[PDB]
Amino acid sequence: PGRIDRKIEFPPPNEEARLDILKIHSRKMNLTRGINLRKIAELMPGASGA
Amino acid sequence: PKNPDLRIAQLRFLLSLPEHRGDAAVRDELMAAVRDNNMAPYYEALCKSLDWQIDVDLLNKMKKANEDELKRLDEELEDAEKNLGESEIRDAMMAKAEYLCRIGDKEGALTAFRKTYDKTVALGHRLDIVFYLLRIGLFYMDNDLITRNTEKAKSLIEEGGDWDRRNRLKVYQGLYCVAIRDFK
Amino acid sequence: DVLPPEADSSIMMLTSDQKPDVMYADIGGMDIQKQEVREAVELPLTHFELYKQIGIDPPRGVLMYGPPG
Repeated sequence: PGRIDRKIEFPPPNEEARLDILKIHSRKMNLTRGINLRKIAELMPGASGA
Repeated sequence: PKNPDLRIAQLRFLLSLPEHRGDAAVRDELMAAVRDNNMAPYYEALCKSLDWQIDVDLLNKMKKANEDELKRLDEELEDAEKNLGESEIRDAMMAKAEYLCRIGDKEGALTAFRKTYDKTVALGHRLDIVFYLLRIGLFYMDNDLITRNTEKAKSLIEEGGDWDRRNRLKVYQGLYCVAIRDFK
Repeated sequence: DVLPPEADSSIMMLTSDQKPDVMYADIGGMDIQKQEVREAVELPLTHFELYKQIGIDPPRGVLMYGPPG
């Protein structure tokens, strides 16, 4: 216990966290208006951020 | 914020230039002028308005609330530097200077935006600051300041794709090239 | 003085009696990999502008592997 100062867990993302990973990576894509990214994020049941 | 800010500039046009149509326009703008802490942009509009003889307490209740948001910035700037984040003085009022951009004039905006331009190492806050400078430069028709930061905008989009910052940007020249008589 | 470029190894695949004359119809049953090597090699070679226009960063190099034969 004196060896490691703090351990940090990384969970798989949830529905609120799959949205903004989509939001950041859809920045560099040329999109079309009317997408509803919320419906896209719910199709993936928490795969990862990769 | 600067997001409902363009309808104000349309209603200033709706106030003055239709000469007979200057009654409901001076009411519904004053419906929004003496609320949401606006102080600076309507002194000469009040000169183009009627007397409105008692506006003194109408100003004093608002310049106090201007100072209230300004003094809690004055209470933020020492608690952010004691245990620092990413310069959280600036990082607080890099979102609260756009308030001061709406509330005060450009001078509180321009000395704080060029402050916080050098803070963020990524353009994802920088290029959103540049959209603020474009939008006030349309209100004050800063036709020589928009020529500077548009190139400084466009120089940021090439790294990354930034299509929500490119297709957003194309509307701004699209409104500027129709502001000037350049239809093609 | 400056020079035109030069190498010995290899030269440039002399283009007359150098193609190994195998066509796409010879390779039977490789539908994924025949399609997907197109998108990484010669489709960005010719249609370079769409990758620039959508902004999807075409791949620099490709590593193909597997069991022998």
